[PDB]
Amino acid sequence: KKRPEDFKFGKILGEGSFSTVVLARELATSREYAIKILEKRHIIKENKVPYVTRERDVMSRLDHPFFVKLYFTFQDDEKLYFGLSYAKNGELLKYIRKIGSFDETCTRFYTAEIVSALEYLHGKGIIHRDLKPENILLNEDMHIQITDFGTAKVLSFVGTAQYVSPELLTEKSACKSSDLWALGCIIYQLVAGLPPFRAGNEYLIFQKIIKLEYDFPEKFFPKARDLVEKLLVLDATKRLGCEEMEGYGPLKAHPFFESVTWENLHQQTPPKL
Ligand SMILES: CCc1cc(-c2c[nH]c3ncc(-c4cn[nH]c4)cc23)nc(N)n1
Repeated sequence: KKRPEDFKFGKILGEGSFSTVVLARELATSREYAIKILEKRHIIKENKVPYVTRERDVMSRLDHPFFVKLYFTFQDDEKLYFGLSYAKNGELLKYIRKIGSFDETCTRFYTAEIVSALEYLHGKGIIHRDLKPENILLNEDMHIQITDFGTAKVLSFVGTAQYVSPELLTEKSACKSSDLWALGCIIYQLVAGLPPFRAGNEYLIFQKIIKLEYDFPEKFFPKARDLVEKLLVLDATKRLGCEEMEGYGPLKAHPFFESVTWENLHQQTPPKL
């Protein structure tokens, strides 16, 4: 079992309500991990014990390159430590903001791995419920690494405003289709630069979401547009990739992906941004 004195803590890699992720180097081996530190009392006072328990249960069952791994967990008298994979290139959102918008190849590659990752995840019966470009990170080799499993559900919660789905703003029920909506939202953002639904405040965004109030830029890849129109359907049972639509097969079979080779994506050279 690992201890805090076994590490050299560095910069903070992201904060949160109940957590802070710190860059930590392991002394004996010199490997760098991103440690999520959570204070036991703030968790108890705020009834988050089922949310932390779940995260650890969820992460301990992922074994795929497109997800961040949990290497160890240890604790002291006041804090919990979940040692996680360190993704050197950080959030995908940054690369979008720095290049403005991805070319068709870059959108095809990254959309494919995101699409590939959700097929493994949903294949296991786990739902992210908070998928966004701030959770999709990039490793040394520039492959995606999906994190933030605190709000994950194994088949009560509502994620980040801009990537929420109509069903959540109505029924109060998230299914795999909630992830496929976020996916639809993230595609738009890769081609266009900005999320599809944008407004002055959360209420105006929610009202713009439920009315499907969004319009594609005049220079949007047509195949990518048609795919976005297919994921961004108000009716959750009519969403490409969902089980009522016969799953990932047809999503994976969509024209936008004609040249993609799904089998060894993690072994492929990512394109230059
Ligand atoms: C939402 C904060 C958060 C972050 C992470 C995380 C795990 N490994 C990481 N490696 C690098 C970075 C990073 C971000 N910017 N620059 C580097 C973040 C992470 N994990 C959880 N669960 N949450």
